[PDB]
Amino acid sequence: HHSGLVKMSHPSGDVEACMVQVTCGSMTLNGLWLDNTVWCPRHVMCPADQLSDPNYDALLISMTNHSFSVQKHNLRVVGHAMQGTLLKLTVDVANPSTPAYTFTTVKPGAAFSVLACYNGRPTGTFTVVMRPNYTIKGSFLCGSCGSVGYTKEGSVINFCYMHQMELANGTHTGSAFDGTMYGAFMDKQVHQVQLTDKYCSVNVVAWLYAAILNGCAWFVKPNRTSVVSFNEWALANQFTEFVGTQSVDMLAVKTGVAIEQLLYAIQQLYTGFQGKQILGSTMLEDEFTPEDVNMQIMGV
Amino acid sequence: SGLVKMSHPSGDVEACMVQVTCGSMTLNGLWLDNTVWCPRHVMCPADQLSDPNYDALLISMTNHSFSVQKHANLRVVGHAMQGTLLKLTVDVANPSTPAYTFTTVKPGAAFSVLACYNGRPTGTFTVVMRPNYTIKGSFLCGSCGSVGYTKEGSVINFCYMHQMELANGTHTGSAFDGTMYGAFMDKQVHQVQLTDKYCSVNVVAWLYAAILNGCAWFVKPNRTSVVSFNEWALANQFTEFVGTQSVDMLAVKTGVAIEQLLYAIQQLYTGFQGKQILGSTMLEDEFTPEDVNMQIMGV
Ligand SMILES: *[C@H](O)[C@H](C[C@@H]1CCNC1=O)NC(=O)[C@H](CC(C)C)NC(=O)OCC1CCC(F)(F)CC1
Ligand SMILES: *[C@H](O)[C@H](C[C@@H]1CCNC1=O)NC(=O)[C@H](CC(C)C)NC(=O)OCC1CCC(F)(F)CC1
Repeated sequence: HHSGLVKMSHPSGDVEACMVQVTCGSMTLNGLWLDNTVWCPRHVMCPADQLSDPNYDALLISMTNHSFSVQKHNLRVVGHAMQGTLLKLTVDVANPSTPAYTFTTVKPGAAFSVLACYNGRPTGTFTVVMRPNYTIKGSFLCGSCGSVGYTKEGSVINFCYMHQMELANGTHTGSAFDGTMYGAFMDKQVHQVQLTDKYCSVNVVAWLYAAILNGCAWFVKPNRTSVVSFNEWALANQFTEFVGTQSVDMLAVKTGVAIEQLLYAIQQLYTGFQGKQILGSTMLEDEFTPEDVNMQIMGV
Repeated sequence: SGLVKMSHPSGDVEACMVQVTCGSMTLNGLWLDNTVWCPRHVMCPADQLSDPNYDALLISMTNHSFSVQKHANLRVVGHAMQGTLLKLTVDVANPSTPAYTFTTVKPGAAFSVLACYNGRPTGTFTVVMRPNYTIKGSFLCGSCGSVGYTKEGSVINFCYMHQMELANGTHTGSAFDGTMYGAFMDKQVHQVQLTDKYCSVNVVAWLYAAILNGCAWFVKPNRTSVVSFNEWALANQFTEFVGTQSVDMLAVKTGVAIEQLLYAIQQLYTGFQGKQILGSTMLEDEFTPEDVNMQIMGV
């Protein structure tokens, strides 16, 4: 029985209609056009010269509205401001296809969709999980900066990521729309070290519930570890603190298996499945959220 | 690794999705110009679903028997049946119709799916048409009429319309010429599904991806020719390998010949013996040569 658990993205049409190309002097990258505002990474101001230590405050003061051109794929720039690692440009036409939206900062273990773009043209979409060291996997080439990540609630888009960087191990990071870089990385072309990754406990738990729902509950036992005992165990064993949610509780009702029983299962499975499989895997999986499992397996 | 399950942006296709209702049944349709395509079992009452007479159902229908709703409503002015699909004609041409073709895909080909419910796009993912003509993905009740598609240039190729779930939880559907992949039938009955196989050309692509990422411990000078590997594939659950320009480009860039990777595959099939390739301990066959070119090179 194939599970039905797949990496699934939100439809990107609403976001595709907001993607533009932003150019400053020699550099070009993507931006997000919402109403009369265009968002993009501030390193579009940096010339290839000074990328290893740009003075962004200095670059900004050196700019005029005429320093920027936004091309859609006719937008005069009439304002420019900097917000953390982002530019907040103002243009004289409101995007007619602006969706309803909010901004959020995702937390580790949450998933979102990314629309990868090059020169203002959407080219691909995929789903990522914000890792406990605040990097993401995904696929991003040169020219992808300014690609955006988002979730959907209703037909409301929650914008949460704007792409900035590749890290040393090949993972990626970017800004939230308040200007802050996920993981405190600097938007400078300087070697930087990401922290060690961990297993997202709550996603692992959702995945075992997915397993149970699929008729694989061989790992379930009456044994229970409390959330508190687990969370102390987790410090020493490369797991995140478990945090319960309504979404997880609904999987426990549906299956009749308590979160504490799966916390115990994780302590045992973490040393290996000992020859057994779960959902065709020999390792614990943590890139499926409880929402994914409710939505994809129970249509909730 | 840099190699991920990546779908085509779905906006061009969202604009074409509608809901089609016929009596009790409701599902999704595809609205292109003055035509709305949908699975013909929208005509079947729940009761008669195990062996419908689609020919008799269609003659009993009038144009008012189909209701079509966008998320406006669209007046049906013609109805016809093409294999397992209905071809409805509506009096409004979809003003956001993309340039499109209807090409049937072959095993090993990957395409994007836009999963919809009651005419509303709700998710997108990428699947591989397996050698037994099934796909995986995620399809719940209400998902029939969801479409699979690729985009080459400005042109969308529509290649799949969702019809059913098999007993093992895989899925299958129609091409837009009205044929069902794998000649499954659009009847609610247990059906014999052929045995799966590894898609050899996709395994080669993935090995090239490994090479491109600095993981080449498995490459030897030894070679196995295409014809020899294909005789072996018959006995070991692999598809015939057929090269393409896209694979040739991976060979050019890495300097590793196809034939070296076919030898490697014959040896890696018995076990990696404690090694990993791109984080994996089994052969991966769900990424195409085109995927590897695009995601690791930009072609
Ligand atoms: C913008 O399009 C581009 C996207 C990356 C290119 C390859 N993959 C990408 O995601 N962003 C950059 O090139 C940044 C620009 C700086 C001003 C932030 N730099 C960068 O991505 O590479 C330098 C890395 C090297 C690895 C590291 F971990 F050490 C950190 C710096
Ligand atoms: C249309 O929305 C629906 C989609 C499936 C519902 C569950 N997952 C799906 O992808 N398709 C159907 O309901 C078909 C209708 C027929 C007229 C084709 N039937 C179906 O998919 O389920 C019945 C299967 C169950 C397993 C089996 F081996 F017995 C074969 C029949």
